[PDB]
Amino acid sequence: MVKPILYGIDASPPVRAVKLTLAALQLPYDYKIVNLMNKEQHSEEYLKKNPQHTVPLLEDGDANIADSHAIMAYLVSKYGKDDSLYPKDLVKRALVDNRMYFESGVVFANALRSLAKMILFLGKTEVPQERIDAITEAYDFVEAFFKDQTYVAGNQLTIADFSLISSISSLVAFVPVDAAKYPKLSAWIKRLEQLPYYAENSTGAQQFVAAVKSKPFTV
Amino acid sequence: KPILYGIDASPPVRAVKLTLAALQLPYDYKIVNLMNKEQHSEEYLKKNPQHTVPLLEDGDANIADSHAIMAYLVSKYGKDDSLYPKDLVKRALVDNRMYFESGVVFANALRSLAKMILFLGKTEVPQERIDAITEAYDFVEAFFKDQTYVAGNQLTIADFSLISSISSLVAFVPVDAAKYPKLSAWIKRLEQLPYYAENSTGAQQFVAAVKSKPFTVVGA
Ligand SMILES: N[C@@H](CCC(=O)N[C@@H](CS)C(=O)NCC(=O)O)C(=O)O
Ligand SMILES: N[C@@H](CCC(=O)N[C@@H](CS)C(=O)NCC(=O)O)C(=O)O
Repeated sequence: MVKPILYGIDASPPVRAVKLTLAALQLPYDYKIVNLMNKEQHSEEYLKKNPQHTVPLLEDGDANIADSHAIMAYLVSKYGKDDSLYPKDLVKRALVDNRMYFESGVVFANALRSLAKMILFLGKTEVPQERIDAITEAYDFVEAFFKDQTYVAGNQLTIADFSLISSISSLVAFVPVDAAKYPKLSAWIKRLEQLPYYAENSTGAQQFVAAVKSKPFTV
Repeated sequence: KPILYGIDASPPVRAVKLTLAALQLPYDYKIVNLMNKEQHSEEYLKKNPQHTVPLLEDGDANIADSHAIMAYLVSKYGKDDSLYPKDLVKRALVDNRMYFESGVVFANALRSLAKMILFLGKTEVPQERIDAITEAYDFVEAFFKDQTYVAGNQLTIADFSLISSISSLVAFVPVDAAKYPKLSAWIKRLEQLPYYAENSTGAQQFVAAVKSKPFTVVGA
């Protein structure tokens, strides 16, 4: 009976996407803190587990999986007692995959990580307008995802919603979501806030926001 | 036949083209010229509001994102799963490497620089954009260990994803074969595939487009 181990810290958006998924699956697991501020991802012990020095990492028995999106797909496929969260139908799965690849690059790499690195790590107090533009571009794209639908990848909650909420709920540290401009995006956030296990995201999202607010900058 | 929307110079388009060739799946190819802003036409925006390529239409289905498209293609049309294994541990590694490509390689290192130079008319590139490329090469060199592919001992769609972007990044930073012997050997391995010209043709066009827009790098 495998109980997996998750490595991470709650402030990290992709770690929170995996925390939401584990909670949705009601799957017990051990959680090991990798304090990124203590540069703990660069330890010799952790670099053996993950040469990319990133979190989250999941150890599942003898398996070692990095990347929140790979981890979430793996978790649902192995332990999911239905497949609503990651449907087996190929066209619907492709939409969930598409939305997670979108989160990986357009949201996380291009908008979030870039700006967070500048502010939280490099101590910059001025950032170019393009870093703010990356954020509003992401919001604009996600607003358009909804159409006549409730969630980012269909009419059911999927791991793509967990992926995208983890980062969008972090980006609001930099640019709050204008509810008038983004009504569908705002409603979707409100909907997810009502999940019984949403604190697996909101606690760390609030920590991320607090860390960002303590490092002011101009543009 | 499936329909693929793209242009050969685009890296993620070329990852899909490689996949289609590997699968021997005939398709209609519709060229969307990005330099002429054809992705912003009323008709293309209807098909894909993100105005991106590649886009695949298959019957009444629509799939965007090269990595989503490739996984779908192998799972739907592959005669076996070698290019995208059904085993969950093996699949997770392929997924991991494609997610890595999408963010660390494509969004962070390639698209950033290419948009600046090719589309936005900038000639001054911060040293940070060059650092983002060498970081990527360092990460990929480390994937191999004793294996010959990025996601295990057999060719997978993760190889097609990473070669499409790495073969474009050399426009900016040629791969030092002394520093990156495994990455170099892997490129040479893929170059042997009978259908590799589905990547090399457009990669050369990408390189040519970059050489036509001279730039300098700024920063210690
Ligand atoms: N998109 C990747 C992101 C992984 C990532 O970059 N995690 C950051 C924390 S938000 C990290 O580990 N930074 C530590 C480092 O790069 O050294 C995923 O979904 O897992
Ligand atoms: N994550 C996507 C990237 C798609 C993408 O950014 N495509 C570029 C071409 S390299 C594009 O369509 N640019 C046109 C635009 O954004 O308007 C994938 O793997 O397919």
